[PDB]
Amino acid sequence: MIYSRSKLPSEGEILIATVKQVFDYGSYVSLDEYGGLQAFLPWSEVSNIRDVLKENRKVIVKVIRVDRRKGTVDVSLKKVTDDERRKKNLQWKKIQRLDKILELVSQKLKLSEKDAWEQVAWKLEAKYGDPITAIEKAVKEGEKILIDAGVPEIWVKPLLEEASRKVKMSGLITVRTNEPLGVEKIKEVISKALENIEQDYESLLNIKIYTIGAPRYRVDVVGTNPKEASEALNQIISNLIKIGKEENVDISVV
Amino acid sequence: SEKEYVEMLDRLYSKLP
Amino acid sequence: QPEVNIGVVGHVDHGKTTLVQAITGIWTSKHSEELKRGMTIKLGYAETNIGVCESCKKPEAYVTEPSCKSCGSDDEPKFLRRISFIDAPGHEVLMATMLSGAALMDGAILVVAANEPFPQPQTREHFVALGIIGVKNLIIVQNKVDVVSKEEALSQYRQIKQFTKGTWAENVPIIPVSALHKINIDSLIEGIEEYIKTPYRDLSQKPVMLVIRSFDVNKPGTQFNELKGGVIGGSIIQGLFKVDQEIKVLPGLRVVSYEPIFTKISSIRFGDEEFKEAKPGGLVAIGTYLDPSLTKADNLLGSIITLADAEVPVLWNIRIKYNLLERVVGAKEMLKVDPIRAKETLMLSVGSSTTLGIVTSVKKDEIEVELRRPVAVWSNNIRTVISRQIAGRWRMIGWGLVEI
RNA sequence: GCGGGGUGGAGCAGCCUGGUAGCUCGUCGGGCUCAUAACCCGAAGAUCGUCGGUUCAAAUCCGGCCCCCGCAACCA
Ligand SMILES: Nc1nc2c(ncn2[C@@H]2O[C@H](COP(=O)(O)OP(=O)(O)NP(=O)(O)O)[C@@H](O)[C@H]2O)c(=O)[nH]1
Ligand code: MET
Ligand SMILES: [Mg+2]
Repeated sequence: MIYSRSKLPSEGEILIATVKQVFDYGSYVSLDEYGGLQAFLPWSEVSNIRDVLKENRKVIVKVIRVDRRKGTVDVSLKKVTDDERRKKNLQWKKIQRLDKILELVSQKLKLSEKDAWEQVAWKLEAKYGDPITAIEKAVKEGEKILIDAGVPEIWVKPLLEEASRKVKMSGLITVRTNEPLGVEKIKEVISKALENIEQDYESLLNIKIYTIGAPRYRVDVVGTNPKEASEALNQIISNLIKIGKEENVDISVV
Repeated sequence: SEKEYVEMLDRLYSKLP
Repeated sequence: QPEVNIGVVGHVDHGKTTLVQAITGIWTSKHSEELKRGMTIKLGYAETNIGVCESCKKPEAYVTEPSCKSCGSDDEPKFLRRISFIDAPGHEVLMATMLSGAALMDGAILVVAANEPFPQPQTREHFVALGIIGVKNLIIVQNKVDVVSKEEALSQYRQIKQFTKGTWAENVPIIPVSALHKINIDSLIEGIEEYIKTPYRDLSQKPVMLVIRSFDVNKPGTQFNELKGGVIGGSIIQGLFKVDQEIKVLPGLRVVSYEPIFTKISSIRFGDEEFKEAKPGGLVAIGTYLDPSLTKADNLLGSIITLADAEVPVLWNIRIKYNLLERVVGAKEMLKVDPIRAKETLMLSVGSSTTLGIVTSVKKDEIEVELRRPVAVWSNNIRTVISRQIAGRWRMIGWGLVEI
């Protein structure tokens, strides 16, 4: 449900709708941004036709005709520039993060998605912005970004909390040694150079060190934020060297 | 000493397919 | 743990490894994929249990699993010993390893092929190597009789019974087999249960052992938390090792000099089963605590392990007393051995090791040799084997005794 | 243990960053040429290893399970 603060879409407008009913001489669609406002789309505006004239695939179109009178609307998918077709295609993934949010907060709060869209999304319209971003600043910054615009402080928290992932990086090292109890010292320098790292270059997901040659090894930092990669990794590889180099065990990046 | 052996040769041959 | 070390010498593709497979079951893998299209390339390894049917008739009475109900009847055959083999290769060029290998043997079995011209190059090369080093407990075996005329295998037995004459080989019996259909193997077990007796070894002696493999157990990917130690494969000859002893490897890693490596016996294993100690006859494997880099592919090949704080010479230059063959039994051609000229490069095979060296002194039977890689000379009794690059490929030409 | 690929019959793009499965051949039909699949035109034909999840929507993103090829190595 994406309730609209208008009755009819402005003519010539572009939006995401969904194919409802395939009939012979066109089909009925439903403008998802206008409370599923059913409208009419004729072949003279289409063009393998079975996968976009599908039962439920959510197409994008431009509003050919709005007859404010009877309250009917006609749209076309020809008349959609492909320069419009992308921009208003990202706007989609945004406007549906939102949908989900209110679609669960309202429910949670046991109210209405109409009162979730009236209240949350229409006043966060005021504060210049795609509301999902006035919440991306909110969840990061604070709930005072929510209260500023006067968003009825009932959703506020249920919003934020109903609002809030891997990358892999690796390296070939070389660890030689001749110590009488070498293996051991390997285990050591690795478990001293892989220390307190979970908090240094902080929260990542998992780190794995293994032998893929006999002196050549691989370290493996996997994480949530790409540019946290070698940050962690390099540090580790450094402290290899150092502690390796401070505990008679030679180590060296390939 | 062949007897022991000649024997052995016998006994294997009699085990063929 | 296995009592004794039996070697399976012989020419190429006569089936040495195959006979080992009919006796133990084990294959030598044939590995490195290369061996899988080629043939045995590292010394193969395998063990087995020999029990006997008391309660019935021999040779068949010679069993392999605690089970007599195979012949006569049930009474669980009595266990005599557990033995081990060393499958060499057969190829004219793997000579340098087979030599090496002999150093661990306590006896052997010469696999001749029943369907190819008796004294074939390597068959001889080996045989004389055997009579040279000292492996006097020999059993010749006529293999591929499952593909011959009942006349052919007897006439070969003749040429054999005639070669085995002037030579040291009195009644070295000859047991024809079929390594392919595992036929007659039990009389082979009876031969090897008679003639290849299990030598006594004073334990009290200095703990001393030869190395011929070594591996990085660690699987591609095991984490550092459980990187299992470096692992040294080889055979003991005198003394006995125990879990948790302090040990060294000679000559050890090099710099150009050569220093000993110390570590603690992390673990002891024979076959797949772990033991707390280890004694001669067999091959062992020793779990260590040293960086497996140090013994990946088979690095410390030709190295030896002894008691830490023990007295053994790491020579660069050595005094050999020596003798020659009159012929080069190992080329298809028997060309007569040229006497040693000084400043000549010769392969000196000492113990398991295989080293190269140059001749500084040429007397009647005492030459002095300068070596690339040091030899740790553990005894005064150090047997050695001497070779020359005759026609591109190296060839066994004579022997002697290390001297200190 | 990581990979690398998996897509009409074939050879493969497409997968990053999700919105009617593309090529080239082959087939088939017809065309054009004096005769040529030489060209012109058309059809057919891949629910894009497998099983599942996310998604309004997936060949594409996500993970278990397979099938070859590179890495490694007989792993006491
Ligand atoms: N018919 C027959 N074929 C045999 C017999 N023994 C071995 N073979 C065949 O000979 C081939 C050689 O086997 P293999 O054991 O590798 O020979 P090898 O002598 O061990 N090779 P290497 O000399 O390098 O150790 C095998 O393919 C096997 O099928 C036998 O008794 N009869
Ligand atoms: C390894 O299994 C060992 N203990 C036996 C000899 S090494 C092949
Ligand atoms: Mg073989």
